[PDB]
Amino acid sequence: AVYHMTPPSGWLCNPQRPVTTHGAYQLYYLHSDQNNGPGGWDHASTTDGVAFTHHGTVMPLRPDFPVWSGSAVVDTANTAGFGAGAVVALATQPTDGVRKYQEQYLYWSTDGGFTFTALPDPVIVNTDGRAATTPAEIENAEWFRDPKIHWDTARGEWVCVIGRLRYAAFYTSPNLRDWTLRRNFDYPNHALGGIECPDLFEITADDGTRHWVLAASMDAYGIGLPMTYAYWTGTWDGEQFHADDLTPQWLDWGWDWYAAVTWPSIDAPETKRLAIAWMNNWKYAARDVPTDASDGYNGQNSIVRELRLARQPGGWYTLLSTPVAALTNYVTATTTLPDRTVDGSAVLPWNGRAYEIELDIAWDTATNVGISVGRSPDGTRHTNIGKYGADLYVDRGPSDLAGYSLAPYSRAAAPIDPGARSVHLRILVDTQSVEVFVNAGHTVLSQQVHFAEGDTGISLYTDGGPAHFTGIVVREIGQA
Ligand SMILES: OC[C@H]1O[C@@](CO)(OC[C@H]2O[C@](O)(CO)[C@@H](O)[C@@H]2O)[C@@H](O)[C@@H]1O
Ligand SMILES: OC[C@H]1O[C@@](CO)(OC[C@H]2O[C@](O)(CO)[C@@H](O)[C@@H]2O)[C@@H](O)[C@@H]1O
Repeated sequence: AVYHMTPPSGWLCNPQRPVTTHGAYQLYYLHSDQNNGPGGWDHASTTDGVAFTHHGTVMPLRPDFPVWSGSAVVDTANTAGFGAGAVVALATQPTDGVRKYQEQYLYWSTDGGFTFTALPDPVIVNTDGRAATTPAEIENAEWFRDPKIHWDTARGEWVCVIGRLRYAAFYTSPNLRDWTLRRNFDYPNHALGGIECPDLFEITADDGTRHWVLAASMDAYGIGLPMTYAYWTGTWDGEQFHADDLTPQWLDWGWDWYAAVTWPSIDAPETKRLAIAWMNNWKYAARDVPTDASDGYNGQNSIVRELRLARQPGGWYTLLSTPVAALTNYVTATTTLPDRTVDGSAVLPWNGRAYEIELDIAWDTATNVGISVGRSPDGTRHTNIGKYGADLYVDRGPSDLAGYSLAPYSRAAAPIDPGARSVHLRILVDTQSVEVFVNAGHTVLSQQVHFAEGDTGISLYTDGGPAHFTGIVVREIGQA
């Protein structure tokens, strides 16, 4: 991967929300030496959100005692008692290796998050676990993970959300150590997802109003929805979360954008947040990928995106995504191709493996318009990005790789006004991925695609009528 974060070696999994220390963002992520094997927390720094510097393991796997997801905060006021500016983290671990005992362990660092010391006693015990007996109770006790910590400025205390089976739990605390149980957050459509890696934060919209957001990784495949990240805007009063609407909004419509996390940007912490996700899906994550045999590592994170909250008519709010601004500094060549009308198919005179392509498509009678990336000259391999019906689709089907096939999860789609007769597309292509930012970024589709060495072409296509392809610009992205 040219511009996507990958581990030096081993298995990459869930990223942990970054903390800001030493002028950079400190990213943590689950790492294991074996694919989908037991592991812990590794460390990587980044100052711009594009290039990362790996520092190795910081919260190691212990004998039959792995480290799962959680989060970390900079105890600036020294409320935890480990010192002013101490980086305090909570992480779920299966006590005694017992899954039904998975609970929250605290770790703290005095050097900005580079080395952590462990507090032996869990700060939030899995009481249900020890009482669980029925097959229903133990299943519940086996889903009490991923603590996301947030400082509630209004009440002056810490609030923490934990993912449970088809619901989320809340706890408050004045010192990150002693937690008081609050009311749960329930939602109607359980066919959505069971809440893993929940997110909790406050953000200011373009109209100046403050809002809370509760989100989480879901699995809504069964009902035709994504298996990525969904959020509910609302408010937290210190005892329970009030969603403005119980039907959540999605942040990505692609196949691979799981365990996503968000963090405040250094330059505008209240209005602009950064986000990054693990580009993988559990439907097939536990397996060997091309990079394993060629480089000994498995997994990459998505590009870092910027998030902002925009007011909508009717008084509701939605998030908007766009590639991290600094990516522009890694552009090594900018190629513009003349506008053109195509009726059927046409191959662009450009080839590459890591780049960003922007273009507009306007049509009338055409029922299908689109662009194909990673096109092999033998004409057999390619990934299709286009508009059909009410779908803005990304079909990685013709890019399936022998022995690493992603079937049947080939065609991802985001909703788009079927009445639209034009659309703007910003597409990021890298050696093992495709990320499509549609229009103004309200809808994004992220997916891993196993491109071959010769999958470097690009072609345009329409079905049922001509389409005008304009503003075509291709930006080659480099290592630095
Ligand atoms: O079975 C889960 C279901 O039960 C409710 C209450 O009706 O809460 C269960 C849950 O609340 C705790 O006390 C705290 O999170 C847990 O210990 C207990 O399992 C629902 O909210 C939930 O959907
Ligand atoms: O290569 C372009 C050509 O392929 C067709 C069908 O053979 O469409 C491909 C493309 O459209 C969808 O079916 C829309 O849902 C995608 O899933 C699929 O990738 C032609 O329409 C097009 O001209």
